[PDB]
Amino acid sequence: MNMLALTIILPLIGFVLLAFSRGRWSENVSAIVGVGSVGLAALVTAFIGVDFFANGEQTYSQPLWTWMSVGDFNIGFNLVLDGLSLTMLSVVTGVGFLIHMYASWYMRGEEGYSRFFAYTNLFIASMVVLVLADNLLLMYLGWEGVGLCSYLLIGFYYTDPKNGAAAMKAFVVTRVGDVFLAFALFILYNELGTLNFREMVELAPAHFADGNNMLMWATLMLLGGAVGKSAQLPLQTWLADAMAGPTPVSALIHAATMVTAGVYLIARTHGLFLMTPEVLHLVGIVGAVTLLLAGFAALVQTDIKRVLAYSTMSQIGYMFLALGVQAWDAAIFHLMTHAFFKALLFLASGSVILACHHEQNIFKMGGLRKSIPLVYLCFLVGGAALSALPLVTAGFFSKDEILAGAMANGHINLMVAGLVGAFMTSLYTFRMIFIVFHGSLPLIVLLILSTFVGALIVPPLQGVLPQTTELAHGSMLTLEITSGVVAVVGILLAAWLWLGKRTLVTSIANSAPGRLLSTWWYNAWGFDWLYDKVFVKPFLGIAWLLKRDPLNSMMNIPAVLSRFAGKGLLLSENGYLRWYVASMSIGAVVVLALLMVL
Amino acid sequence: MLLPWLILIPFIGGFLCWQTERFGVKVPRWIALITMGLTLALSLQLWLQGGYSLTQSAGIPQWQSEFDMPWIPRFGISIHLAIDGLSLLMVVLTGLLGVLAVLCSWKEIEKYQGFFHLNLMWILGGVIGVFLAIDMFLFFFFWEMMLVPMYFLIALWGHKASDGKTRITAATKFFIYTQASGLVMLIAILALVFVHYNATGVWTFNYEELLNTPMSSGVEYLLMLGFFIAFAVKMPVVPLHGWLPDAHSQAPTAGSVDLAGILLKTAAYGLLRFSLPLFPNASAEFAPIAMWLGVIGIFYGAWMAFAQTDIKRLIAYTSVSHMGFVLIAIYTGSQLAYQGAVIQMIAHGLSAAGLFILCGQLYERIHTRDMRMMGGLWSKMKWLPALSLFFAVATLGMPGTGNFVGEFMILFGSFQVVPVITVISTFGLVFASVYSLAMLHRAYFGKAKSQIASQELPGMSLRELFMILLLVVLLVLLGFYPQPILDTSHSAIGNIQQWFVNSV
Ligand SMILES: CCCCCCCCCCCCCCCCCC(=O)OC[C@H](COP(=O)(O)OCCN)OC(=O)CCCCCCCCCCCCCCCCC
Ligand SMILES: CCCCCCCCCCCCCCCCCC(=O)OC[C@H](COP(=O)(O)OCCN)OC(=O)CCCCCCCCCCCCCCCCC
Repeated sequence: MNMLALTIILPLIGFVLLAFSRGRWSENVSAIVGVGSVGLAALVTAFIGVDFFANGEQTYSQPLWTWMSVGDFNIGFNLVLDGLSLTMLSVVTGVGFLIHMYASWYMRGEEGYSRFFAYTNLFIASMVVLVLADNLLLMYLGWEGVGLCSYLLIGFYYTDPKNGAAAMKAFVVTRVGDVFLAFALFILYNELGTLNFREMVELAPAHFADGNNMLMWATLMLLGGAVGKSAQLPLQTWLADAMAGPTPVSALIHAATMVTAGVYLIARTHGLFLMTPEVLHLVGIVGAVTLLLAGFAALVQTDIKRVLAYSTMSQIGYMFLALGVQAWDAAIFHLMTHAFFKALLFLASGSVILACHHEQNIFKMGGLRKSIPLVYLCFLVGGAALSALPLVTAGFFSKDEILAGAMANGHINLMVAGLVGAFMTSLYTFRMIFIVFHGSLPLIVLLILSTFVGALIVPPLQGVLPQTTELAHGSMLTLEITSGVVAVVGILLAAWLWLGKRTLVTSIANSAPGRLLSTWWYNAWGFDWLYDKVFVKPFLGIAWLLKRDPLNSMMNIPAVLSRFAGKGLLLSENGYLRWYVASMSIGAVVVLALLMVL
Repeated sequence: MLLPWLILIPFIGGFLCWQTERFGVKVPRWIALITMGLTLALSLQLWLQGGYSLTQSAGIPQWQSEFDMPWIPRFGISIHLAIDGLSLLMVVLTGLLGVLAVLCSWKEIEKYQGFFHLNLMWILGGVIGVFLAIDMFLFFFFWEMMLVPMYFLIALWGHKASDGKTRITAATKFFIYTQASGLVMLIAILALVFVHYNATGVWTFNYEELLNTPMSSGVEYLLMLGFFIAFAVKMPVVPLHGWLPDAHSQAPTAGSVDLAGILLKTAAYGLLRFSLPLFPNASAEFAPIAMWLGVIGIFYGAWMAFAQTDIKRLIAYTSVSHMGFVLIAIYTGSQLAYQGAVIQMIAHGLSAAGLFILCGQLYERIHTRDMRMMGGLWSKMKWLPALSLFFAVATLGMPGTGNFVGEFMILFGSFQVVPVITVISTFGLVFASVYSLAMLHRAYFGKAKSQIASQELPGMSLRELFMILLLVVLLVLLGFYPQPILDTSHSAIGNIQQWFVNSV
């Protein structure tokens, strides 16, 4: 358990070796290096978990060195490990190992193979840094590394320019969110004087006794950073566009790494949000609005990858709703289960794309349940876990815990929004299932983890996060029955429209209000249009207006004045002698007059 | 006592490069490498001998090593050198970038390389003398005598693809800007000396004697204004910035003049050493104007750098934006902001050095610098696109590189002092990321937009790869372990900050 830094070192060494290989190595040796680095990180994580459960479940600290020290400003390179950090590290390493070996199968015969594995190794290393950070500055380093690896992996096929545009847009919105996170860091250091999480928790109530406004600003800025990284309101406009890249990078982004960072940030800084309950309720409201918006956006989508984008955004909104109703254990349990079934669904979607000659439109392919049965079975169990199918999956237990925590704390509206979101996600997921499919080791492991076997695993969150308030057993059973009935009714209703030949779908879809709503929800409720017309177009306009460097011409004005004055004065040197004598007389008159007036 | 030699051995080395040119064309480059290796060795010896890590703050002045010699005793003018942590750090950076500049022009078998090397080390000795000298007349003399070889190198040895008229115009614009700012700085220095004489009665041009000078408010403001005009042209600070992209674009195509000449910013060192301690009250009153000029400089440089079709011009505007950040850092009166400013200047020097070297080698490979004529170059070369990706990542403020450390300690100190300028500067960092991504995508990613980018290009040799990897390793070590650099400059920065905030 003293090898905590090995989970950072080994992916870094793999990234360095695969980057300096420059593709001269064969596919076998480079794949061995990359997936072996991630597998050794996962095995070291398993050993760390074993000695963590064999030492009494105590928070461990490994201070490597001191990052910076300017007087009072002391920031250290210290790693920490608690139940939340162990859960995050375990899910990141395991899901990354499965995705890495599936990518070793998947990326064969492709250029940039070693570059792909180096970038994903750096992604894994940066997220291990993020989840094993004692203070907010090392957490910001992991945040920035995760964002840079997201940018470098989304635009992997650099030849096609829309991959590059998607990567640039994703990096821009994540940098805006990280600037909000930097605002949170500046406020927290200015008030409390430290960036360590534990010491911030200790000195927050002592300093914010008579005034609790800058703490609200700091928690609001933390929420802004979280919604920037997790693709929530109002910075969700990069997800579906940024699935322009390959499949395993998408599975890594949506399952374990990119979208769960904000959830981990809110869960880790739970005390500061607990002493500012209005910001926590704002987190819950943002999650509810984003999950409903994501469900309505995934209704009218025609691409399987964008459907999975808005499904990921909907479950991230579910996690933010759980964090806003003070249900932290439910949020982390949903994080792990969503990582499992979304990794399974993304890998099976990549298998679908490879089997159907790189076709992504769901309406083109049909009757795929009999062409290949195994991928259909994995897609079925992944959709059932995503639709919260009762008594056999893990997403049902995760969402049941989330809505139980929402109901037990008096948030009736958020629980209603969660029920509507569950109906919505069952409806669109089985819509996509029936449109696509009607008309091996990682897949098996993720299929096993997608069922109730993954629900048997509980995170060791006792002692780090506060316990969710217990609901009454009769109301708990009522909530479970209502959620199961809602999911089953949604699945049967989606089978009623989309399994047979479509009557009601085309009757209301071809209507003018129906076409208006479909075009509105297809473009993510007009947020890309708003950000293009409010933030991007004035930027291009100001750049085009300023490209002539107006300040340079403003400062070159006196050079033009000097040239004009010199050319004007040179006209007096005409070369005439009588003019010279007349000018001498004029100057004599001028100096005599100036001497007389004074 | 090693400081006079530290200034002199670049000049003797340049004279030897000129003299031993008759021994052969390939001789003066070796002489220049030997004498810059010796200069860097003496700078590192002063680093290891000064004991900068365990040095307290005894108040201004506090010099680790000083040298005195009378130069013009009529005015009380002395060759007066003094080294402390900040001056030592900039001298070490000067030696490193001079070694890189000599190594970067290694492939020139031209007829008159001896005078090229002589002007190069004249520039290097001038900027070293600017860092070391504290006497006002000697500091001004170095400040304006490093200017002539810059002009001659830009005008004669500059970009071969451009006409002679454009190079002459760029060099003359740079010279007029910098020497007029030197002249108004000389007016401020002379008026300060005459005020000190009227107060006391002794001809002193010394920096330590001029600190204890009683000035009324309004006169000290004008002296500070002249000093800031000089250090605003040389930073550059908008609108006094038009010389910089013109001098960078018409610099020699090897790229040595950019690294040796302009990539060490003497203006921020002059603000820390001279503008802040000599005029504390005037700088405290001028802090809103200077900080808002820094804000305008950051956003203006970002808006230029997004809109340039020339990569060298783009990197010049990156320099404008980063030094706008440093200008915001100088006028806060904070320990953390000053230390972040020092880290940011060092990291910006290293990152812009890597960017300029890689841009020069890219121009050598493809014989053009227009960003509309290149694209999809990742599959065309071996090492250059990845290293330029690393340096473009470094220049946007990425952790693991020293730019993030410097910028974030700048912003932490600034937010401790002023919050609104801090938040606007962080949005300027967002703009910096925007222009870095734009340069990366318009340079190396996409499809080939011409025929010269559609063919396989030769790779970089071992020497340039070694120097670029050295810059990469230094940037990584600065980002992950900046503590020796922070401890080296902890005493002088503390003395400057205590003098600035204890007199108001
Ligand atoms: C705290 C723990 C860490 C937490 C996360 C930290 C994140 C921040 C740090 C980011 C570092 C830089 C990341 C981006 C690197 C971009 C360059 C890259 O990866 O290039 C890949 C390229 C190989 O690609 P390929 O397509 O195969 O090339 C064939 C044709 N050229 O590769 C090449 O062509 C060769 C290699 C190019 C440069 C690679 C990166 C160099 C910098 C890092 C290593 C420096 C050396 C190690 C020692 C440092 C000092 C101890
Ligand atoms: C903060 C503001 C207040 C304090 C200012 C302190 C002074 C220092 C900082 C400002 C310096 C400004 C310099 C402006 C000129 C820079 C050089 C330039 O633009 O040259 C252009 C041109 C030569 O280029 P070319 O195209 O070859 O010539 C045309 C062919 N006939 O040139 C020519 O053709 C003629 C050039 C003549 C010499 C240059 C003009 C000097 C005029 C006096 C300026 C004094 C400062 C005035 C206040 C600032 C400006 C408003």
